[PDB]
Amino acid sequence: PPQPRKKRPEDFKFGKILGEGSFSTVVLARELATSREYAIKILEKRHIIKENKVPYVTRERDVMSRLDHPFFVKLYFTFQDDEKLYFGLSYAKNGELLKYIRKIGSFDETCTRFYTAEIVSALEYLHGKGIIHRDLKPENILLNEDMHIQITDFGTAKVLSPSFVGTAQYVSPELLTEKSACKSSDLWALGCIIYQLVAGLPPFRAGNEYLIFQKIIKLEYDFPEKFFPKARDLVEKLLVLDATKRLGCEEMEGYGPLKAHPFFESVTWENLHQQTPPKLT
Ligand SMILES: COc1ccc2nc(-c3ccn[nH]3)[nH]c2c1
Repeated sequence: PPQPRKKRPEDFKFGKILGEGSFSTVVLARELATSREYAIKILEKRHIIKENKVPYVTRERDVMSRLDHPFFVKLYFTFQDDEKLYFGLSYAKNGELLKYIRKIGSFDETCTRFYTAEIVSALEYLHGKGIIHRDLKPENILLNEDMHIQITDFGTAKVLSPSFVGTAQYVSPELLTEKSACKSSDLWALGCIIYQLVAGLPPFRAGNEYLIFQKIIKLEYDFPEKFFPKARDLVEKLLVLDATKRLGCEEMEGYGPLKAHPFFESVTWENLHQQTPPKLT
């Protein structure tokens, strides 16, 4: 089937910078012919080559192409000039989730349940496709116009066949003990995010990267008294040192028992994207 002739930088009115990575920068752009707002990720080839990140960029482009679900940022086009790589991404109008965490303090039982369910529904999909995020954090979970999640940053994503260490606060213990990640890394990360939604802060916190890692392996963290009981139980079934005993993994019989947890008693999994998100306090 004949696809539209490659896009060019000149087809856009580039605007404000939205994000700044080490290898990339994300710019808000408006397609002139169509009036559309894309989040264009700009990567400089020389730097990618120099810093030996070609397989990283390849993987990213390949993984985003494989994704087709409403809780994920979509890839529309890719084009390149003499010095840069451009990725045409979906523009989440309301930005990062961390913005809403920091802005309202911490989430109520209804909000924590709805966004947790959206993240679970998203991971069930991603894992269904045998893809692992490897760096799931509130900085990577964005909010669209509708206030529904849109997961991004697939640079570090890994496609399983039959390495990289993410953000310190969300690193699972096994990553510090064998340098090996699986579906269970993403479930440990989810355990942190939930703790972060209820208590307004990540679970493991310390003066530097070393003390954080020390806390993670020792499993040194504690629930504030003002924490929902049902959410507390869920967080304890996820922040488990034994990677094979995390609620949601294949050893634990997958996503069935996770979605089945009392903290999601009222959640209707089958149509979250169609549901009207609760008002953020
Ligand atoms: C509230 O303003 C913002 C701030 C940062 C943003 N980053 C994206 C984005 C990245 C990839 N897709 N969308 N949209 C944003 C909106």
